[PDB]
Amino acid sequence: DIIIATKNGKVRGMQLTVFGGTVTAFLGIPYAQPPLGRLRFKKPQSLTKWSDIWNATKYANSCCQNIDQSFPGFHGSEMWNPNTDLSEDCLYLNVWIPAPKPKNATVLIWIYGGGFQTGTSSLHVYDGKFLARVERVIVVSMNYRVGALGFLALPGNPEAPGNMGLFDQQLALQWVQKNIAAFGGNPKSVTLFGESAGAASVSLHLLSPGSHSLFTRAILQSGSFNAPWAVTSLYEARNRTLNLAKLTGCSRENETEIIKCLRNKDPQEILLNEAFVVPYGTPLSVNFGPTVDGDFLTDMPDILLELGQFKKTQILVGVNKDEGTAFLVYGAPGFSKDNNSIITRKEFQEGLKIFFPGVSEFGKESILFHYTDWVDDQRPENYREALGDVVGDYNFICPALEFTKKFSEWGNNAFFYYFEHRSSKLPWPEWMGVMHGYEIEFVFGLPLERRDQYTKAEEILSRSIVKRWANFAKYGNPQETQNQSTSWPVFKSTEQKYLTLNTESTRIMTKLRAQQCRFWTSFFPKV
Ligand SMILES: *[C@@H]1O[C@H](CO[C@@H]2O[C@@H](C)[C@@H](O)[C@@H](O)[C@@H]2O)[C@@H](O[C@@H]2O[C@H](CO)[C@@H](O)[C@H](O)[C@H]2NC(C)=O)[C@H](O)[C@H]1NC(C)=O
Ligand SMILES: *[C@@H]1O[C@H](CO[C@@H]2O[C@@H](C)[C@@H](O)[C@@H](O)[C@@H]2O)[C@@H](O[C@@H]2O[C@H](CO)[C@@H](O)[C@H](O)[C@H]2NC(C)=O)[C@H](O)[C@H]1NC(C)=O
Ligand SMILES: COc1cccc(CN(CCCc2ccccc2F)C2CCC2)c1OCc1ccccc1
Ligand SMILES: *[C@@H]1O[C@H](CO[C@@H]2O[C@@H](C)[C@@H](O)[C@@H](O)[C@@H]2O)[C@@H](O)[C@H](O)[C@H]1NC(C)=O
Ligand SMILES: *[C@@H]1O[C@H](CO[C@@H]2O[C@@H](C)[C@@H](O)[C@@H](O)[C@@H]2O)[C@@H](O)[C@H](O)[C@H]1NC(C)=O
Ligand SMILES: CC(=O)N[C@H]1[C@H]([C@H](O)[C@H](O)CO)O[C@@](O)(C(=O)O)C[C@@H]1O
Ligand SMILES: *[C@@H]1O[C@H](CO)[C@@H](O)[C@H](O)[C@H]1NC(C)=O
Ligand SMILES: *[C@@H]1O[C@H](CO)[C@@H](O)[C@H](O)[C@H]1NC(C)=O
Repeated sequence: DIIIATKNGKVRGMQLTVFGGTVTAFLGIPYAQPPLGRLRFKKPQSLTKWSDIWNATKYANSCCQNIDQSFPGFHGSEMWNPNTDLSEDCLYLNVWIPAPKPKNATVLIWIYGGGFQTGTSSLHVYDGKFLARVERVIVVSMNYRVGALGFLALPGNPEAPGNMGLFDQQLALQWVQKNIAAFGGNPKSVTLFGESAGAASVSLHLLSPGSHSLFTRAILQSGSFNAPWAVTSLYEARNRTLNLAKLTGCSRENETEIIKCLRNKDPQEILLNEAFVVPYGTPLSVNFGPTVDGDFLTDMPDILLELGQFKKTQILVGVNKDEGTAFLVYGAPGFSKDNNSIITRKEFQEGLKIFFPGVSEFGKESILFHYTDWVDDQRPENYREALGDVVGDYNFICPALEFTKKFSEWGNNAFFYYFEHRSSKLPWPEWMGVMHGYEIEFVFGLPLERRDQYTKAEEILSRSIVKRWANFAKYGNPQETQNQSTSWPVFKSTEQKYLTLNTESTRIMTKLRAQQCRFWTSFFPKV
């Protein structure tokens, strides 16, 4: 039996048999007052001490959220749906500590993505037992509130100040600071890592002064705050807060009387109306996301980044080869996971209207023009691949490259990767390629389990990625120093060197998607 005394009381874990060893898992430790009742929409409140032994032996409730419903019974979509009951009582975290209990272990804190509307730490691909077993790090992940319940914004109003889900994360990082030494972990050596909105959350913790002393280093997988979906304007946030209020009959003049009204609505009512607070949505709609609240985020983050206002430390950033393809079957015409999705010029143009709804005819033409200079006009995948690249380059790749360029210009080591391996078990079809979110299982070492239908080649890539991630967390340097590996050069804004991750040859290349990103990062913001 392993009992750990934390600052709020004792917690009991379990023993896990991993790779002929043992990992101690503490699943579902609370880290805040359940944000229920008058606490809904408010910042997370301090948890009151308990005197019992808190049994932390199962994942806790996931936070209320809308479920991906487009492919019932399809593991490709349903692996991302919550695998514990939804509840507003969901401010819990998990700890995986090596066995034997470490002395001063570097800590890895995972922050899941999910477009700031969905996600949960209990997902199978976020299982930290492998990292704990194989690299003797401690892995922490936390649930944080999502959708309006986590990011409804009434700027200045403590009743709905905005960024609650980010403050959830922050309280969790605080919990690691105050308590992770008791589990054998080193609070002076904490690496946040996160994917998609998780990565955008990580990048915002780099900007938020209240976070600067709660972690050491940062890893950003397929996401950053400067991505177009990542920050809700203080303008849009009001229109959306109001539209939600109208949709639920909660419109008041006294803005607080609106919040108190929205507090008597049942979670399902708020979830049903979240989709309609925007008039024109897209598969990447983040209806309720981070805002410039003046608290967690003191100014608009493009300005903070541009003017060097962030935690000076090492960052590891990267993206996948086909980030965009996943979103094409959530709305784009002529697309389907169940055929090869050969689309016409006309289907591609209509696809731009789906993904850039409030964008001028000229802007849509400008996207078409830049992405339809075919190396072969008679290639029938041209338009299908072009739309995938359009969504991936605008929504993930080019913002992440720009974030890395800007961050590195203040003299910190940056490392950029380009993950181009299609999981051999990937349930989506091949035309979808190296999809958004499918590096995560390699980062977490799932292919290390040989009974899991991965190739030996995939086991080797995971083992190397895991080492590279762990050396980054422990030492700020994402090298594999023993098995004659390709050295991962720092990302400088001049040469812009990045490392390709794949089962074949790991190579050093320069200036990812250069032509494409100039369009998105310089031209397109003007339209
Ligand atoms: C700001 O919000 C208004 C209102 O949104 C409408 O009402 C909500 C409850 C919800 O059901 C939305 O889907 C509605 O659209 C937006 O005004 C609407 O705009 C659309 C087309 O742009 C139009 O068809 C509706 O009739 C309009 N409704 C009203 C009441 O004006 C407005 O577009 C939003 N602003 C921005 C910049 O998106
Ligand atoms: C690829 O499939 C899409 C999706 O349509 C559905 O999935 C197919 C596998 C099949 O079961 C269809 O019967 C389904 O409707 C096809 O898109 C549809 O195409 C028809 C005719 O062109 C059109 O009337 C519908 O509006 C389209 N629906 C959507 C959502 O796009 C597409 O034609 C298929 N393409 C190829 C190359 O196979
Ligand atoms: C930038 O991010 C997102 C922003 C907004 C909304 C979503 C979720 N989107 C479905 C996800 C499609 C998808 C992507 C990658 C892998 C598998 C997938 F099915 C909405 C449209 C209807 C539901 C965003 O994606 C969040 C996410 C991150 C990782 C893994 C899955 C989803
Ligand atoms: C907490 O757990 C205590 C210990 O029992 C443990 O849990 C069960 C499910 C088995 O896994 C067993 O082998 C473990 O030793 C319980 O005795 C206690 O009642 C529990 N307390 C609460 C509040 O749930
Ligand atoms: C644990 O180690 C502390 C020093 O931490 C070191 O510096 C940071 C930047 C990390 O990268 C980490 O890997 C290093 O070990 C000591 O100050 C502390 O006293 C030590 N305590 C115990 C109990 O080992
Ligand atoms: C959402 C929620 O509150 N779930 C609770 C579950 C289920 O309600 C029951 O298994 C019946 O479904 O029961 C517990 O007692 C348990 O089994 O540990 C506590 C847990 O929090
Ligand atoms: C709104 O109502 C609350 C109810 O307690 C009150 O405290 C607050 O002062 C009111 N503000 C305005 C501007 O009416
Ligand atoms: C390096 O090679 C050894 C065998 O010589 C293997 O056991 C180990 O897992 C490899 N490590 C990495 C990080 O690939």
